[PDB]
Amino acid sequence: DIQMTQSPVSLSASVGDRVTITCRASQSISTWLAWYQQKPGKAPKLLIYETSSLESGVPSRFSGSGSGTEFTLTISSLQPDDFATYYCQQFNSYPWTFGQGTKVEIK
Amino acid sequence: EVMLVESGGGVVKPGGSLKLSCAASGFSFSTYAMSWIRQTPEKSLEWVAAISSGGTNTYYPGSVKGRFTISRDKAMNTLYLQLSSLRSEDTAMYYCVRHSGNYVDSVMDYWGQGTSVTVSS
Amino acid sequence: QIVLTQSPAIMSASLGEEITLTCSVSSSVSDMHWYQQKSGTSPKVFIYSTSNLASGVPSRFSGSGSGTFYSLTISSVEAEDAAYYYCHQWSSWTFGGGTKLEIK
Amino acid sequence: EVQLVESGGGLVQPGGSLRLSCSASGFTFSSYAMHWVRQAPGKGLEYVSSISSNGGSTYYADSVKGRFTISRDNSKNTLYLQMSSLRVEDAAVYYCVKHYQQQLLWGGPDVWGQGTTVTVSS
Amino acid sequence: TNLCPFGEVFNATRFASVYAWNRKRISNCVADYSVLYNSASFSTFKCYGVSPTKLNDLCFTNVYADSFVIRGDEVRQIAPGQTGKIADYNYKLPDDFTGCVIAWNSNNLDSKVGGNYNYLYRLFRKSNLKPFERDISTEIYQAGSTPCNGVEGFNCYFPLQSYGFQPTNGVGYQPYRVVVLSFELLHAPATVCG
Ligand SMILES: *[C@@H]1O[C@H](CO)[C@@H](O[C@@H]2O[C@H](CO)[C@@H](O)[C@H](O)[C@H]2NC(C)=O)[C@H](O)[C@H]1NC(C)=O
Repeated sequence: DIQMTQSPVSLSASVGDRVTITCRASQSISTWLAWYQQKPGKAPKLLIYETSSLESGVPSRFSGSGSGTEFTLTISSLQPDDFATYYCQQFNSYPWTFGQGTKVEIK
Repeated sequence: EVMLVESGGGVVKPGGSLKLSCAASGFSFSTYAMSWIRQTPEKSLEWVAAISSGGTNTYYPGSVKGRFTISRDKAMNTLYLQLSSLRSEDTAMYYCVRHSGNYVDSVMDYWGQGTSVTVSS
Repeated sequence: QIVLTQSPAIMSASLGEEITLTCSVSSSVSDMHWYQQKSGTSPKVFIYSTSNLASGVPSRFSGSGSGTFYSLTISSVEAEDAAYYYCHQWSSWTFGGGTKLEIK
Repeated sequence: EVQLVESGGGLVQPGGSLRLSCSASGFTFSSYAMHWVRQAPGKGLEYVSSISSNGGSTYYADSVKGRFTISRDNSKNTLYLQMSSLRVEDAAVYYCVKHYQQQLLWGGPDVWGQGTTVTVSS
Repeated sequence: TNLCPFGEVFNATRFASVYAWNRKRISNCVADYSVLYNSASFSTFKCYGVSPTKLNDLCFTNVYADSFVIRGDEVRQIAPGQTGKIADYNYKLPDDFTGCVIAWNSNNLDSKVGGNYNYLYRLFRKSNLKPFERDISTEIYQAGSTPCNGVEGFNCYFPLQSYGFQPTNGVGYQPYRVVVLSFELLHAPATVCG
């Protein structure tokens, strides 16, 4: 039961901004983390897997980083098809504890 | 300064055999490993032959092991790739490649210019 | 065995802007090299050990990554970067696909 | 083309029962262990249940276990989620995920389903 | 002038796997490291604190030869200071080392056409290794609040994965045999001189 803090919980960012969303655990997992992107109204989609590996078919502007306790996602230039929420999820310990949510509304 | 040329490419018969020569001079030849890198005309490169620096370690992939015998002679400072019993998959652009370390593990620094080989009648 | 995949097939970013390239491995490898060919010319080396620029490449190129994901990103692309960019490692026997970066 | 889809769902009074279904096609079903993950509406995600590659081992979260059971069928390409002793906290959508690996269980989901709305009322 | 057994540690008929490697002590010997150096059949002959050509007129008191088999790409992690899978879970060298690390290719020797599944390596461990420390413990591993006691269920996994050693694998995934020649100096007379 490794509860993960995902911060900031809500922000806004215009088109072309470099945004960074960080996800920090309590117990130190070892590079077993995956991100997601949940468009409002349907299922999540696996974007980043194993903390660095970009999944196929995903635009390459997404890039996960970080190792140890805290982990960070970043987007180079924000596109108008990315106003969704991004959850983080560990899978080191087998009880899976997901993130909190980040409602990125574009202003 | 450093330069590697290829000569001996043409058209051969299916099932035919010939020898691709790669002349090399300008650097210390017997202290570096070298390799052959081929390119099918779908422009997808592919490792095809690898020799060590001294000559005691020779490496081939699982498809051409038993058809391609690499060679090395430090007297004339050349490199020979003895092709034999060619299928329809060996129509490619063959390159001569110099490594950086004393083994095949290091990066490929300098390349040749390229020779044309095709398997057609 | 290892197949090295690059996606998508042909990438395009407009002049002076930032693009990045991917080279995804089916297992874990330590390093990753990046060779580059132009049209009708033999390929040449740009990056050895994922982060070191070769003697001859401009110093705008970079890249990082370890394990199962390797990168080559350009902070501001130029018109001479109209080429194929092949990734390759020690442990493959087969090169990457090659995302032909053409300008937009 | 790997794809998952579920059916069932609906409403149930507290204390009732419901069996869910996860019918998958497009991959080797017996070599890929699959799990359920739920999400209350307007809230975050949550993990609920799982199963091994051949129905050998199961592991649920401690907050739900005892009242649930899972079952799968390698001959029918289906996965079932049989619920009993239902409460108000289970009123959620129930996605169906699958593994990135084969027969090893130590991590990584690969693709997610579409979910089917389960809610409770009176 | 009776030379030391190095024909027992190098051209052996079967090495051991890395998670239980083979430690062998050298005593009452006279070696000649130039024959090791001027054989030119080895791929990576790196010495880490003594110069290799001056090794013959350097008289020690005990030499330890460790032998194991790793992947070809992981020979970088048998150096002082490197970390990775093998380095922090299988065979860790201390960062004050003085010895010679030897490596050469062995595909023909350790690879069947179906593939040898008897070379294994440690994948899961609680913490890292202090140096020169083997851990042959076939107990299952565990993560959050509940222990397994041998069930091998979810959250519990065998601490070993198998090397896949096929004859068409790559020059960097072929099985490489390494030998970590390691020197010491105890308060004792000179026993190996050269
Ligand atoms: C392990 O055994 C081989 C087989 O004898 C040794 O190879 C010999 O090496 C000596 C030293 O140069 C040569 O004179 C022989 O001709 C080699 N024998 C051959 C080629 O059959 C090898 O040196 C041995 N390893 C060690 C560490 O001594």
